[PDB]
Amino acid sequence: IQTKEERFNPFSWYEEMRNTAPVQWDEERQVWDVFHYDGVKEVLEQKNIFSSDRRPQRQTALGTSLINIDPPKHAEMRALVNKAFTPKAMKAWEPKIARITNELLQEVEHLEDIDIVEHLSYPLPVMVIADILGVPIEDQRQFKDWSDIIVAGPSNNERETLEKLQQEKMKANDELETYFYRIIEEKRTRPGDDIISVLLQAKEEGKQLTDEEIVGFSILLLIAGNETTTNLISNTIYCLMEDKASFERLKREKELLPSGIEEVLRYRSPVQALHRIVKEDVTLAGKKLKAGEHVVPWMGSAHRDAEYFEDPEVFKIDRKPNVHMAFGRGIHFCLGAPLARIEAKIMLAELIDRYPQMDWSPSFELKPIESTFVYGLKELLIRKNV
Ligand code: HEM
Ligand SMILES: C[C@]12C[C@H](O)[C@H]3[C@@H](CCC4=CC(=O)CC[C@@]43C)[C@@H]1CC[C@@H]2C(=O)CO
Repeated sequence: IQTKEERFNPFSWYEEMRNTAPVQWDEERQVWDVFHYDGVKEVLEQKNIFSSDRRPQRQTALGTSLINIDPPKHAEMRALVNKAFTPKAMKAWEPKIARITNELLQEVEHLEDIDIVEHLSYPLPVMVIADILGVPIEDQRQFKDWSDIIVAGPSNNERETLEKLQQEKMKANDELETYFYRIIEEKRTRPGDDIISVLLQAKEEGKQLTDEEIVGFSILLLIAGNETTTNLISNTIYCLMEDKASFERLKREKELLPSGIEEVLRYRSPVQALHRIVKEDVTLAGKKLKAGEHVVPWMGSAHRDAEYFEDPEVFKIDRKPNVHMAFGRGIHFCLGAPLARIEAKIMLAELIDRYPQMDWSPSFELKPIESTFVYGLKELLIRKNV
């Protein structure tokens, strides 16, 4: 067993491992775990040693996307989309984000008790991402189900359990792919002000990319639009409700909201760990990793490392410095980080401004997402207390 509460609070385990053997082979899971900050940093910076190429027996469109390719192909692909996602590119989206936020809040103005997740932190980012891709938000419910399947972790360690899930992932990949091949066809005919059109335009003009590659990137963004920022927002609310002294201070000092969001990214990171494959034999903190072995750098553990974060187990909305790796580190550093920060800020500032006396509803229950790829809650019932 591990109860819900232990699953959502892995930090005692991380600490134990950090202070004994921060690099260690786990026989059961067949991976090298990496728990200390310097190890996580080294694994993620050393792109030519710790590969992001995840080989399966048929590769997917997702397997050709940015997150799963090594240099020199990675730099070429990322080059085609970088300009579209800079901080300054994304400041253009602020007034859109603020309107979606207000529209969502208006829709539940009549409820005294609301689910932060279902009504606010989940819809806002998929509505943004559907506008960015140029796909219809009327398909939101398919998007969510496909995306939850893809990031889903198994309920047990049994094999008829894992193999059923693998199957359900392959089926979701297929349907996602065929969805986006249709979209592509539609856009070749009727382009729009979206990034699928923009990549088709770059393709017609002779940039080196396949239609499968456009599908793969579109899927990556879709899943990102369903499965990351939602948890940053919800987890922030969770942290502020857990520690009311932080919440009371934030309300007095609004300018601390960005710093507080960075301290959620550290303290309750939406992504706890990543995966790499050893390309060639390497020693990492005195351990000898072999070609072809898998490695799991735990950013969630690194973020609690005392050598880099004074009083690590303490949530400090004003924490400085805060050099966390919640978006990764190195060439695969999250493309969406500017968007995620601005979505989170705008939504959280408005929530806090409207409901300063908010607290857990009598119906609240801790329900962690069953996933190793994402870290968050499935629901978060709050009472407004107006
Ligand atoms: C708080 C929200 C988010 C968190 C915590 C997060 C986390 C991450 C992390 C840790 C990586 C590194 C992957 C690796 O090294 O293997 C990553 C990559 C990536 N993320 Fe995010 N993400 C978030 C939101 C977003 C959003 C909204 C987008 C949508 C544009 C996005 C798009 C991407 C892409 C396209 C990559 C691959 C970049 C590359 O390989 O060059 N992320 N993200
Ligand atoms: C889950 C995967 C890794 C990781 O989880 C991805 C996810 C797609 C959505 C996404 C957007 C981000 O900004 C952070 C990581 C992440 C949330 C990917 C879908 C297939 C991939 C794998 O399954 C590799 O095994």
